[PDB]
Amino acid sequence: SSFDAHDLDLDKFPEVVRDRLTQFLDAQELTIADIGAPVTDAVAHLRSFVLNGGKRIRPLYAWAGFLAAQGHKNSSEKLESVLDAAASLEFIQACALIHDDIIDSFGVSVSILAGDMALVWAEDMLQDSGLSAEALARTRDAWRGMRTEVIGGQLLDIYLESHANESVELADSVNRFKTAAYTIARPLHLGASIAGGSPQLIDALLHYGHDIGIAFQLRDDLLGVFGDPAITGKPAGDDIREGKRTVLLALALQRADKQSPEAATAIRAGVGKVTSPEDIAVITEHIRATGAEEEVEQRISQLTESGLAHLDDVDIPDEVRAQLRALAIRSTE
Amino acid sequence: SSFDAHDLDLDKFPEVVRDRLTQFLDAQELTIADIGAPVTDAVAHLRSFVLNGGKRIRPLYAWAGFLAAQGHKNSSEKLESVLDAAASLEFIQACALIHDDIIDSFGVSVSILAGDMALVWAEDMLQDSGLSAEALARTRDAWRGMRTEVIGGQLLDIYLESHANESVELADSVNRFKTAAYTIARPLHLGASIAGGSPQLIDALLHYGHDIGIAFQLRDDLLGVFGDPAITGKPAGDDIREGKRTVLLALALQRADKQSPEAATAIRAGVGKVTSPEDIAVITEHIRATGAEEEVEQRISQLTESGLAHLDDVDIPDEVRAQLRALAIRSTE
Repeated sequence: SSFDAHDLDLDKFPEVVRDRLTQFLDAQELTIADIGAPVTDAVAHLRSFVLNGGKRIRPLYAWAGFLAAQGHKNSSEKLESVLDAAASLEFIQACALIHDDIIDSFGVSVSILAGDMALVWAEDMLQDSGLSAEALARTRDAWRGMRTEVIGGQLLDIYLESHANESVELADSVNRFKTAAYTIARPLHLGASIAGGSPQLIDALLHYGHDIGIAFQLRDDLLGVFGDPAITGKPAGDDIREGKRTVLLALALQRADKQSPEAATAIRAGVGKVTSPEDIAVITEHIRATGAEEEVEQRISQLTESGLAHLDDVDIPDEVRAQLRALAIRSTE
Repeated sequence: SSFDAHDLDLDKFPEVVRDRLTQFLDAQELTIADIGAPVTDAVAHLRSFVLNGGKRIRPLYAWAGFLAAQGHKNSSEKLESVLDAAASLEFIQACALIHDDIIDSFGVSVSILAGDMALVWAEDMLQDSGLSAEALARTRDAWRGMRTEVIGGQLLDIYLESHANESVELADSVNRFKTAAYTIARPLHLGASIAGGSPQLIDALLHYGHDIGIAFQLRDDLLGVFGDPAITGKPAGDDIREGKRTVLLALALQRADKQSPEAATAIRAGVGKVTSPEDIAVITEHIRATGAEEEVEQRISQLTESGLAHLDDVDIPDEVRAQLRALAIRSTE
């Protein structure tokens, strides 16, 4: 744990997060073993899942929020406690991915309960972090907001998929709550609250997180259709096969209805129903021909520009600002 | 909220719990509405589920633990905060029932996320209760223990059902963690910790909760086979139809293997696989003929006696002791 406590290192931070998560998971072993070997076996699977992949973007943003607020001075909280608070976000994400996997498709029984274990341990990892009572109290707004917002965002998303709903507005809401609040804005808010950040600083970070978080989901939607598996780690056009209700898809249908009824029909008939690479590609080319991809790219550009501008609105240490800009640019390109 | 703050009223307490839960649910409406109408619709369903049934046994035990420790004196915590801490247990239980319903059998998607919302709101209702920092800190052991124990207990139970496992010992473990820790011992512990209860008092309550909690599950197992639907609110022998891996069933198979291979075979072939009342009844009579029901009844008697005896081991206000005895007797008969 000898890293620079005043500077933001994007590339090495995930290593620190994995260390904190390792320590926490190790500490649960005896209690789990007192219950029984099959529970040890289930938690081993959760442990592998939590430790063995993830970009750690959410703890990274919490850490950046702490550094942005903590300025050139010393917060009185223990460094280890701050890092554990940041890292606890990985357990929320583990639950989200495990539960979303069941939703987008017993191992189902073990998965539901493993996800629930991850969610209770996210809370424990925060409450047992060693943050002071005062710091814990300051976490409430961001932590209460984040967890209601992400689950509320997922509920809205489930509805769109189940009702094959084509509202651009509703897809926007999903992006605001399921992604932007959850992934960027509230982690920044959490880290800044731990550091005792001012309302002005928190406001600037929350605006950045709102704009960059939406742009990040839009980029992710474009990659889920047009990106190479080498970049996405899923088969090409997975989002077509899965029937995701994206802003890209809503805009493609809006436009195709005006340009080619045959094309609009083929997209409607195909999304979330086709399987073969060939069928996926044909729907994808119909989407591209609508012009919707460029409209999404324009939104990403606009949001990236406005999110970055929000950082100039308050004083943030130079190095932290630089890294928040770099993180945004990597996230959205 | 004008009830007696020093006495335990078993019959009226659930009304108070419903009031606290109502207030909490009302307070989430605006935030949920800012996300979207379908999220309001999902939470409406969760609201009905939480408000419109439940015995409230867990908040009742938390309250009894508080009263047992608080003695003839005044805790400095606000009454409303204590009651909200007690009531937050209903959200844990809501998640447990919603998730267990999916496990024992999209509406599946909405159910998973509704359960997750209940679990995050259990935590919020506790952390936002207005308990002092000191009281919150005291809650950690009981609250950390309870949530890991109940999920760990459920994981072990899933394993027994999936592996059609017949260990009496493993069924015992499930009862200790999924029921006794979760339903009685840890709620008592939580309430006592809020009141600043001594280690001696907490020890007596935890022993009571361990013994009475196991006896309660054993009684529930007998009712799930031999009880009238008027008492259980499920069809007769539901536990046979569902294939529950009970201590009753493990002991019935242990014995039948020695008494009637034909009978042991019929029980093995039938549990969790038969459907008709007639088929259920035939398996049930095979179970009764083994003598296992009397062996379970003896265990209930023994545990009820030892759990009650634990209350005489420390000083508890007379009225609280009386009601803890009555609660145990109702729970286990």
